Amino acid sequence: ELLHAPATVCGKSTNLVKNKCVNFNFNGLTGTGVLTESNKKFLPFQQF
Amino acid sequence: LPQGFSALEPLVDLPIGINITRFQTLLALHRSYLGWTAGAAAYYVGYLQPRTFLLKYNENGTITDAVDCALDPLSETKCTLKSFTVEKGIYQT
Repeated sequence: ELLHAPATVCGKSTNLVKNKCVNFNFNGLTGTGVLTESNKKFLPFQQF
Repeated sequence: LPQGFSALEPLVDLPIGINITRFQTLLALHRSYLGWTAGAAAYYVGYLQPRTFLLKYNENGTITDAVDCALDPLSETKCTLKSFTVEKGIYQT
């Protein structure tokens, strides 16, 4: 169908490393840095 | 209506492409089979408008207070200063 409504039909996920300077792609957010485990607490509807 | 402050959380989202103009509140009632009886509904209706708000966050990420930037001069002074407490003086708003 011609795209007049929001698209819904379409459809990888390489491994995970930590503690080193790496490029990351978290659901479309692209950037570089160091990944370490935290102690902050998120409410169970927040992504970042 | 209560005398406290509670925040609303996003429950559900839906992809819908239709146009929407009216709504009708469905109602069902006890069948005593004497059959629907009398009604005592106590639902309220309000509407939204574009406004500017200032919100407060605690260390756990939840909302504790808010101020409407156009209610009275003091609210607009707080909105311009970007704070919740003020001292004596004259300010330009």
